Amino acid sequence: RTIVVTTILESPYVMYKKNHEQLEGNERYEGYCVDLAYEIAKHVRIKYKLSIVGDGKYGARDPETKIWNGMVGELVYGRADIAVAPLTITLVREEVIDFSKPFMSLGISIMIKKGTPIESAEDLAKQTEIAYGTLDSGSTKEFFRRSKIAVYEKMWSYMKSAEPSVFTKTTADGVARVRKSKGKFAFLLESTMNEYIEQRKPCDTMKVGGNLDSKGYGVATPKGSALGTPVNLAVLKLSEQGILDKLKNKWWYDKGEC
Amino acid sequence: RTIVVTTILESPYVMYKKNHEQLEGNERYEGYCVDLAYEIAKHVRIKYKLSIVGDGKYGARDPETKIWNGMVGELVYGRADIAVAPLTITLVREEVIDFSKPFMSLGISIMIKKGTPIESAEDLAKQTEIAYGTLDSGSTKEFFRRSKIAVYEKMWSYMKSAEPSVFTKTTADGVARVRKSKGKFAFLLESTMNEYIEQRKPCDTMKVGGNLDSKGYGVATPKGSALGTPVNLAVLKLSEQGILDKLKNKWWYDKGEC
Ligand SMILES: N[C@@H](Cn1cc(F)c(=O)[nH]c1=O)C(=O)O
Ligand SMILES: N[C@@H](Cn1cc(F)c(=O)[nH]c1=O)C(=O)O
Ligand SMILES: [Zn+2]
Ligand SMILES: [Zn+2]
Repeated sequence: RTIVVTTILESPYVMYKKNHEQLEGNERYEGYCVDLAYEIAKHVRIKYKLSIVGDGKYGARDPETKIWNGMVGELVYGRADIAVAPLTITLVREEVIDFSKPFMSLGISIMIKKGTPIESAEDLAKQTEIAYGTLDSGSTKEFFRRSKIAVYEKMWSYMKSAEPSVFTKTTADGVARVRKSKGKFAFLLESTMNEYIEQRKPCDTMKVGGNLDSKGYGVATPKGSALGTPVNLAVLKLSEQGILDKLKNKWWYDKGEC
Repeated sequence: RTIVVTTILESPYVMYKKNHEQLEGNERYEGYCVDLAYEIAKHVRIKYKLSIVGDGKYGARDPETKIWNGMVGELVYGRADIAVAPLTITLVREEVIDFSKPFMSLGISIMIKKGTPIESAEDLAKQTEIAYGTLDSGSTKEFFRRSKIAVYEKMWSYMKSAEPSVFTKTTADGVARVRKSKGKFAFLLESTMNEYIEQRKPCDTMKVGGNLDSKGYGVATPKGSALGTPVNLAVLKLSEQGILDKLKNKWWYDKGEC
């Protein structure tokens, strides 16, 4: 009866409230996805419990062990009824889970430290003085592993074999490494996170270029779940009433410290 | 065995080839959607026949007669197996047909004649000297009919009752009326068309402002069609290989005459 909503700690989507550690259940969290889960549950009329995924990963299938980890895995093996998160709608995932139409548009972007002499993906691919990496084990990393485009083929070639590891267990680790690297590390991350950080102190980073691709986040359910339909109509409705567009403004630009 | 693909005459999506009238079948057409239909059929492995919808409408349900017209209607009553077109993924439609994940992102934008003193939706709503309208009987018109947002409520109020009719049987009629109106008519149309025109002679129009909303075009099939799944995976695949992104460039920016 109570729906398990799997989710991940990623700002500004799901974040601990100023005084969690002092609260319980869904009270402990806040963010875009928290508000979104709340809206969806209201229109779908369910009680739900937010659960932060254990391994803190998004979802990939190990090639040797064939097992799905992360949020996707929680759905695939039934431990979660629905994931509300910045979960990218990719082809491999859609074969094993279900996705609503996107609730947010985005694309892979480049985040530099202010004053870095990089404007584009080519600017980065045609040099070695500035290191650059991506979040680990996610759709951004995969974008490059798979690309058949010259420049992205160049980039994946550099990153795939870079010492130390240019990937990062987390978004914050990439951001941190951009801030601490005196303009000698560009981070490749999804435009939405990039845009969020750009409005946070010490306001020393910035989005350069246009996006490398296009894609969306979907609310995801297990393949064949009875919840799939209501959930999709719910997201579309929130879209049509401007809600998503009201929620984006709130967590990105009103929280803006610059 | 041969799949009927319903479609509409809308540039640059589906357009007559320089010397149709002299050709037959799918040969008569070209455009983004023609290339897209072709790609999809290749991965789904079907022979198909392109059909331009009779009434030249997108799809709405008459309130008195309860009947669906346009491309949607062709799917709903089985005369078409799949629509490949600039068909907006809206809530009311998704209740009766099926939609792939979006193959293109867009939003309602404002198209002025160069030099018009309008930058935004508020700029337009706070005056009466410049008329402004929308395509008729489509999701853009509906966006305003439904909006609960002050400024859009103002705008729909003006348009709903404007003499002569500010709506337009067609995109081209709106564009034409913008070009012939000496900066006394702004056209409200989807960003993608707006962007296309902006790069066409006599290059006397331009997109002003940001978009009023967000949404996508989906490839649509009848509700429950066995084709729904293959089609969705196909669109996602084309996305991941950069195809859609190769096709956008081709019909928008390489055809560019400015
Ligand atoms: N949403 C992603 C995960 N994810 C998040 C990021 F912020 C990012 O830069 N890259 C990435 O893959 C996908 O679902 O794996
Ligand atoms: N794609 C639309 C139709 N459509 C097209 C336009 F170019 C436009 O400006 N407005 C609109 O509603 C929907 O599916 O009705
Ligand atoms: Zn804490
Ligand atoms: Zn002709």
